[PDB]
Amino acid sequence: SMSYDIQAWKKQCEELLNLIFQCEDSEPFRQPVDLLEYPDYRDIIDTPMDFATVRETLEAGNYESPMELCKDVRLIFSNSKAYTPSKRSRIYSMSLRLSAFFEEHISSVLSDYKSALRFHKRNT
Ligand SMILES: CC(=O)NCc1c(Cl)cccc1Cl
Repeated sequence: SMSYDIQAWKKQCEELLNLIFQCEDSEPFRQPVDLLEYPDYRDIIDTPMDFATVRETLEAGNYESPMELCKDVRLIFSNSKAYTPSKRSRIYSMSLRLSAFFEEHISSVLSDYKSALRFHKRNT
């Protein structure tokens, strides 16, 4: 049950996504870039990602671990850095702040999960 629960990350990620949706800094990243509206986005970005898509992937059970979820979130930020590379851009600054917030909060989720894995493997 509760110590080393290998499923506890799911609720922890739901809670973190809730915080992220509350942040004004997430506003550009909540929904997919409108590919019909914004022409050259696909010329630049191979794999779009956004927080609504991550939140639905989680709700759907399609992440095997919090590291898979983290990979998709990191793609949100790497896509922004590629599309909006200037340190002068306020959008760049938003992405930087929100990335730092995410990386701060996800740290403990991943470490806790990996510790759970190691314990269960050791005692299996
Ligand atoms: C999510 C993201 O990279 N948005 C940047 C953007 C802005 Cl600010 C304005 C028009 C189109 C785009 Cl794609």
